[PDB]
Amino acid sequence: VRKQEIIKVTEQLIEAISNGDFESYTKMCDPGMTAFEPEALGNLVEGLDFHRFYFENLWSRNSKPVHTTILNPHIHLMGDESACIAYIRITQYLDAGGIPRTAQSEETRVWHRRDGKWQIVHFHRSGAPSVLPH
Amino acid sequence: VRKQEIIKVTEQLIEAISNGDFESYTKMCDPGMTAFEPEALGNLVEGLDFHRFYFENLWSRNSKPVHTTILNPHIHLMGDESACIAYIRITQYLDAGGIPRTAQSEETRVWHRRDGKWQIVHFHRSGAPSVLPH
Amino acid sequence: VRKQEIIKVTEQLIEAISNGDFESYTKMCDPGMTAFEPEALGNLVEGLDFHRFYFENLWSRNSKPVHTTILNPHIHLMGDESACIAYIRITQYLDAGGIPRTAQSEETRVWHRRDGKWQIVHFHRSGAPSVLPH
Amino acid sequence: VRKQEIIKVTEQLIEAISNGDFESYTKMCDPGMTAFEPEALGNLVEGLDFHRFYFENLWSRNSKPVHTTILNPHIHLMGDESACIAYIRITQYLDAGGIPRTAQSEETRVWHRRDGKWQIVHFHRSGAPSVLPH
Amino acid sequence: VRKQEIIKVTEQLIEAISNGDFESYTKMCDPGMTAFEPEALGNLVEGLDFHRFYFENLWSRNSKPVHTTILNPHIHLMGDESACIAYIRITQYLDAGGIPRTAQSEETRVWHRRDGKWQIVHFHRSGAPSVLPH
Amino acid sequence: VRKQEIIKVTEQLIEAISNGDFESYTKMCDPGMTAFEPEALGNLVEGLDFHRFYFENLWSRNSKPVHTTILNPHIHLMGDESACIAYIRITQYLDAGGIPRTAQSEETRVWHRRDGKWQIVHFHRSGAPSVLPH
Amino acid sequence: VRKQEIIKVTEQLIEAISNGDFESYTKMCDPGMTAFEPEALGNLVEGLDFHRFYFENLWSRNSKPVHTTILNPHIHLMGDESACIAYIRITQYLDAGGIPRTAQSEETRVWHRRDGKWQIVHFHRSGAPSVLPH
Amino acid sequence: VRKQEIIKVTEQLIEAISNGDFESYTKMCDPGMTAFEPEALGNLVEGLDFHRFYFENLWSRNSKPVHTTILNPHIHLMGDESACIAYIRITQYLDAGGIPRTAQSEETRVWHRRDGKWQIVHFHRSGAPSVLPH
Amino acid sequence: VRKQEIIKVTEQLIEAISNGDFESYTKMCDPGMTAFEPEALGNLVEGLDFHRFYFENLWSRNSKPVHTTILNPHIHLMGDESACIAYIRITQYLDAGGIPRTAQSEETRVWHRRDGKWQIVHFHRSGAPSVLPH
Amino acid sequence: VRKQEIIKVTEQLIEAISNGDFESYTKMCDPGMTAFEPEALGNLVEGLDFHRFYFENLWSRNSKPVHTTILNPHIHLMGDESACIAYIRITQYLDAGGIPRTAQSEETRVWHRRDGKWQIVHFHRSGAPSVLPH
Amino acid sequence: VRKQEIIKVTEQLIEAISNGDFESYTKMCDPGMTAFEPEALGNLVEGLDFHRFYFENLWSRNSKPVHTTILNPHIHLMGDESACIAYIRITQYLDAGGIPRTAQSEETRVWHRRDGKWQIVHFHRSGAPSVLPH
Amino acid sequence: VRKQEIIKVTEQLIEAISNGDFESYTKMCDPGMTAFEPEALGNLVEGLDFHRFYFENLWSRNSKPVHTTILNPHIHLMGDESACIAYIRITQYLDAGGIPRTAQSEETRVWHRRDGKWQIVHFHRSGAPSVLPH
Amino acid sequence: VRKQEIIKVTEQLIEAISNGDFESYTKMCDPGMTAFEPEALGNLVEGLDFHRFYFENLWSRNSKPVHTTILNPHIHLMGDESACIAYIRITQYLDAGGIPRTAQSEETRVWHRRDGKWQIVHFHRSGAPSVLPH
Amino acid sequence: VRKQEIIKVTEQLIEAISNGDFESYTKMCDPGMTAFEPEALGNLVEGLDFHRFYFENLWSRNSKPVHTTILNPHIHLMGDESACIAYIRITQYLDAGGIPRTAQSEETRVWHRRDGKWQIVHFHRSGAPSVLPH
Repeated sequence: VRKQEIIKVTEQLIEAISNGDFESYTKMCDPGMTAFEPEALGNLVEGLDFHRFYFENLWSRNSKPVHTTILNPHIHLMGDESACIAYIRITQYLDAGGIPRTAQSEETRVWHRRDGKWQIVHFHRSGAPSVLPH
Repeated sequence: VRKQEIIKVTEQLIEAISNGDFESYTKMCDPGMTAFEPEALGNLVEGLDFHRFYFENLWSRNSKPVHTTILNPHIHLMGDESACIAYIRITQYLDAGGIPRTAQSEETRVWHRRDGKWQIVHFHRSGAPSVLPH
Repeated sequence: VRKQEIIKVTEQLIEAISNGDFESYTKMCDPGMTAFEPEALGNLVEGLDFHRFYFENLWSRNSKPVHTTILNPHIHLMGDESACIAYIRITQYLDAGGIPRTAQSEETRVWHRRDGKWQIVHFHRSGAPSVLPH
Repeated sequence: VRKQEIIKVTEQLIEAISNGDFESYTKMCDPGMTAFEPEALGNLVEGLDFHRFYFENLWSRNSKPVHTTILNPHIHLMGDESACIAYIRITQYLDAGGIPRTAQSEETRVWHRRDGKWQIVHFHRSGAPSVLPH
Repeated sequence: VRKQEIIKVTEQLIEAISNGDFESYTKMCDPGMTAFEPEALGNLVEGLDFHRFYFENLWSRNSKPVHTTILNPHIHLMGDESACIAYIRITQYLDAGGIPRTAQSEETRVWHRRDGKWQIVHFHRSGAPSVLPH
Repeated sequence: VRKQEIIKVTEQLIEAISNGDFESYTKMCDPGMTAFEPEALGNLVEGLDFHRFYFENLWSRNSKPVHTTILNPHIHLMGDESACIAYIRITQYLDAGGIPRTAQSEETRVWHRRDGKWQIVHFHRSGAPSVLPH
Repeated sequence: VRKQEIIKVTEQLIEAISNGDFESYTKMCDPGMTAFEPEALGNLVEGLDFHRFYFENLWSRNSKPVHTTILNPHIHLMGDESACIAYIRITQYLDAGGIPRTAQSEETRVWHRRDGKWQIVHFHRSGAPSVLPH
Repeated sequence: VRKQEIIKVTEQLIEAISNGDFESYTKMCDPGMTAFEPEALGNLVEGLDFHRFYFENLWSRNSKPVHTTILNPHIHLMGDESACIAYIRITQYLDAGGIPRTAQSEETRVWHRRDGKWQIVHFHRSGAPSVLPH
Repeated sequence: VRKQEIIKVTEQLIEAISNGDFESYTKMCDPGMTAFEPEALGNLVEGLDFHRFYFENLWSRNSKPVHTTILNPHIHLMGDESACIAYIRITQYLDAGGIPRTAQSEETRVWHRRDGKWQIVHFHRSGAPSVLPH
Repeated sequence: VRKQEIIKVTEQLIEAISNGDFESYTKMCDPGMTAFEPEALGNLVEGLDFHRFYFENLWSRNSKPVHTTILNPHIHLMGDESACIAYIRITQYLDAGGIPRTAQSEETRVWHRRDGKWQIVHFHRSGAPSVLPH
Repeated sequence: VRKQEIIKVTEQLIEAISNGDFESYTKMCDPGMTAFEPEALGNLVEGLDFHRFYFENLWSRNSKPVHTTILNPHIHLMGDESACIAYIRITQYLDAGGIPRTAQSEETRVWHRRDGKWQIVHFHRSGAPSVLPH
Repeated sequence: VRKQEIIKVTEQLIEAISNGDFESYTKMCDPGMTAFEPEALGNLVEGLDFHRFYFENLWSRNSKPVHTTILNPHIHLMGDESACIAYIRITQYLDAGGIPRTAQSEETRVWHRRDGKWQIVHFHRSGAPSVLPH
Repeated sequence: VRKQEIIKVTEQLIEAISNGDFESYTKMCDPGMTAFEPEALGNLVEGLDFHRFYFENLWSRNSKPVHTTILNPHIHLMGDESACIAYIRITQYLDAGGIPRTAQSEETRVWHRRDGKWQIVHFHRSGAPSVLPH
Repeated sequence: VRKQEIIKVTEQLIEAISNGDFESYTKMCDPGMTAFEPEALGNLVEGLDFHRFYFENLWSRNSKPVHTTILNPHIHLMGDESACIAYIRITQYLDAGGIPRTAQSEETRVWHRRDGKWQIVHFHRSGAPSVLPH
């Protein structure tokens, strides 16, 4: 039972990023959230304003065909408040010539249930950048 | 107070890996532990036998000078059972010519307190491989 | 006799992919079907939605001249329910300049007769990508 | 229950190849077995004499440290006689300088139970060659 | 005397290919004819449908200036039914800029007299592709 | 029946070349035999003295492990006197470091039965040189 | 308390440069200010006229989207008159194709409180040039 | 007068580093000292243990000929407690072949007079690494 | 005296080729004439139809400025019927941009006086192709 | 009949060069003989002293295995005194590692019968240098 | 006092070159003036006509934004008639895309006071050419 | 005195070439004049028709700005009839983009006074081609 | 007369550097002497201690054959106290293999007669480094 | 008659250089002789001391096999005192591996008969350096 709720909230977050829905994304993140990812050049960023730039300059503007597969999700439940999920992410997208391409990333998300709502406190991404290559 | 215990157990684990102490490392890991790192080629590994190969073929054999700095540790406490730590790791080492070199990695470790003992349930590494370049 | 039916259903499937007929392709695949191929970046995919992207963005749209040769089909029959076919596939196609090109792949398909109908349960491709190079 | 027997016989075969035990390997293969793999240059080979060359010139001679991980095995059972297994294979080995390296392959094996004994009738490999790179 | 008839029928076939006359080419080939050539990627093709693609997409459409020289034809007569011819082929053609170019191939053709008519049963080409380079 | 004799005499010839047995090779060739192959630089050679150089400087001297596979032999019988065989040839050999390698060639041989004995009148090779690469 | 005023005046200066406000920048700099940065080719520049060129030819003209993050500011207070700040600077900007990019620099600023107003007496920059790459 | 004391203590520190005198270097640094330099990979380091590695593995061991020139020192005095110095540094050294080479760096040092003794609170280096290139 | 007639007829032939006068060129060549030159790819051509292609596709069409110098002609007279001439040829021409270029070739021509008229029986060219480079 | 004498004297000359027999070579050349070949850098040489250097520094010293094939000799007879021969030359030789190699050249020789003896008055070579590549 | 007059006349000359004022430049140069600079290809030029070409083809025509900094001028006074000045020159300019660039040169000027007027008798430039790179 | 006349006639000749005045150039050259220069590909040319091509296709057509400097002329007088001059030549010219460029050549001219008029009998050029590079 | 004394003292200085005679070099330099040269990386050095390193590590140790030519010395005399000399310098030397090499530099030296003795106050070098290349 | 004496004295000089006979070379040169050649880097040298370095470090020491051909000497006689010779020079030599090589240069020599003896007043060389390449 309880592992399916961590998959559900993770798929909802990946959908909100894909739509460019920064309002829904802001409800799902902790305000003190930290991140490691390729765009931050090896630094640990904190809060949502680093991410807001990609929403305002890509995700809110973009309307191209994109598809995401979550492969082999492994979930750790750590009492009733706390969870971790690790998965491989495959992205299919059309390039600047309109040709299909595939990208892979490795992703970790750490979730805490605050006031009865699940929120991300940390995430780590490796492999392909979130800004897709052309 | 409680954030210092997560720093302590993380430094003890980094020391056990550096010494090649697979017995102490086995006490600090959960048997169901998962990992993402450069040596696994983008796959999620599970359990300790993938790591045992680097202990038996490098860390247990090695006696060269190496130094580690943990930069900017950020810690999330998620109730009394559960914690996450994220940091930048700098490694100083001598190359095959005896010349000093520096490497950087980005690291996340997820800790759960099981039967009163802290253990790693998941980790994620990016940047430099653990097998240092020459 | 029975080896010719495995050749027949394999040629019908290659024709449905070539036409972009995702409805006919969906009748010939098991819903739990797995695949290895160049577009999946070394991962094992499951179900039909990874493939649906190439139907919707290429095969359903495409009208260029293409020809396929099946070379040296070897067939194993494993009782009355189960079969395997292995072959070399040659594809002739026109490039973006309108010049003829040739590509080669190596293909395995595993068939099970469910409710009296043959369906693919697994496939593996090597060599040329299915998205043809220009 | 029955999926564990396909994992067992697959691990026993990978062990016999790793030991250079061509006698045990010959008991586990069908005499009419076919294969696709990187060493055959894109051709379909048949019978055991192509493989005998790597046993006699490497596997029977070799004594270096090597470790294998089978990741995410997916199994199809197709009546009581017939089975297919698909997995990712990770190999850890020491290079010519004595440094640890990792390789990945994608593997399919098709099994038939003949006279009460499981035997391979076909296999397909992609990614890293079986002769490990240095 | 009899060697001149093998030269005659060989020059008539090279003319029919050059004109894009697939009807005349089909009269001169055996329906079971095999071939080795650069376009088949190192495979042995059988029958006429692999060749039909180059007639329909180039030879039937093309009207550029092209000239062919047969150099040093050597002929073996093997009773009254059977003959082999081996020669060097030089092709002069205009490139995409309208500049003259030269290409060389090495060619073997095996002829059998069936029902009083000479037909090709096998051919082998090396050197320049039949689709001329630009 | 009669196709097996063309396979037999072809395997005996490949064995005589592999042993460096120029006496047995001279019995199997016509004295007027012609050839196309990579070592002749695109020229048609005639008689046995071009080949004698590789017997005297390699095949008669060599004792390294080598294995040959004949893949997919296609045979044309052209009355009772005359035959043609076409096949793919795979060669496994050890390099100068003692590492296994694989090479591929495409081969045609034309046979005539003179005084009741089969002899080669022409041959054509493509792909890998007969002098194996290191 | 007092470290927050050094962060405030540093963020105000970074804002004035980003706006192209050379009048506000001139109020915040000492007239005898020195600098090390990538644009000065390894030389120590003095006064404001070297910087005036980038205001007049870029910052006063530019209206593209740009965002700045100050990471890990460390501050030394050296009596009541004098302060030093060191930080990592991340810049997000759109390239000439309109694609998001990230740059990193390392920055030191030395502040003196003259007539009750904080002013920069020296600065040093490393990493990315201030003129952003495209 | 007072600018000459900042030159004096800066030359004494450069001499202590050149000798490998970590005891004298430890007297001249603040225990909370921060640094930016090429060996730290773009990170801000704090305290003396990162630097101790180059003393123990190079400067304490080294006895080769080296010469240093300080070019164009500019000094800011900021009350009686606090000073900043900026200069270009030229290093002459013999390479691994015994040939003279030259390197350049740009350096800033921030000094505070604590308990009547001048100590470094921050430093920033650019250009050549401190570990000299060969 | 007699050496000047071999120079005369050689200059007349070079003029006829330069004009694209295939009728005059056909009067000066023997019908059985052989040639070695760069366009024939290392083969010996015979008769005039290989050369006719360059007359019909370049020399008859071309009207650009071209100049030829014959340097150091050496002549052998071999009785009253037979002569050989060897010379260096310099060609000045305008490229596709209208810029002057120079090319060099080495040329041999063998002349026989048949029915009182001098005709070329063989020629050999080296260096620059006759189709000038751009 | 008479064409066989031009082949004979040409094979005798190629043998004398291969042996390093400069005395026999001097009997077969005219003292006024001219040559074009790769070693003369595009110049026309005259007399025997340019060639004497390769006899004295290679051909007289050399004892390695070498074999020569004359392919497709074409001969022009020009009265009773004068002849020309043109052929392709294939050379088989062992390299510095002892591995067989092949080279090709194109050759013309002009012969005059002086005092009843055939002598070379001119020669022209193209393709491979006479000093064989390693 | 007297060093400021050498700075003044040097800045006036750099201004006259920047304006393309060849009349003012001619008043400031000796008619026998010599120069070393990158445009003269390592030669010593004499008089003003080599320089006149850059005035007439660039400096008199140019109207782009350019800025010059003189860094660290060192002056030698050698009696009342004679002076030398040495400095580093930084040039800021816009490229062909309108992007700011920086160049560095090293400059020496030798001045003599003739009839009460300072004039250049020699100059030497190194580093960046005077014709700025794009 | 007499050395100035050799400079005068040399400058007049360089002017006539620069103007494209082939009539004046023809008065200043001996009809038997020889030359070495980069355009002749290492050959010695004789007479004026090789040079006429550059007059007719460049110098007579050209109107771009060009300037020539003669550096360090050394003159040998060899009785009253004969002189030699050697100098370095610098050419300033505008490229195809309108940017100033510089070229260098080394030049020798040999003069003979025939019927009271100085004429060139030989010249030699090295370095830059006379056809200026773009 | 007076120009020969500037040549004399310049040749004596070049000799003292070539011998490694730092005592004689110190007598000929002003203690406040400045320099521009390739070894100083584009900086202006002052005094003799930068140069002392090349005396102590090369010139005092070296005994290889070296020869220097001064080409085209131009001298300006600026009253009775002051002189400037400009020349091209050619250096011939043996490389690490013992092969002759040539290098070129452009040099300026400024001389002042202090207390009746000529001394260098400034020098500038371009082209080849003083540390000769191998 | 008189042209043969210029060939004689030119061959004697080439022999004296080849022997390393600097005494004989000094008798044949004018003391004021000038030269252009590849070793002088595009400068005009004067007198014999530049050349003395190659005699003392190569020609006097060397004993390897070398051969020289003078091709196509053209001679101008300019009264009874003065002559010019121009020729192509071919050099055959053994490389560092003992393999024959060929080099080409273009050479001009200007001769004056002083006190009844011919002496070189100027020479110019192009193409291959005199120090032969390996």
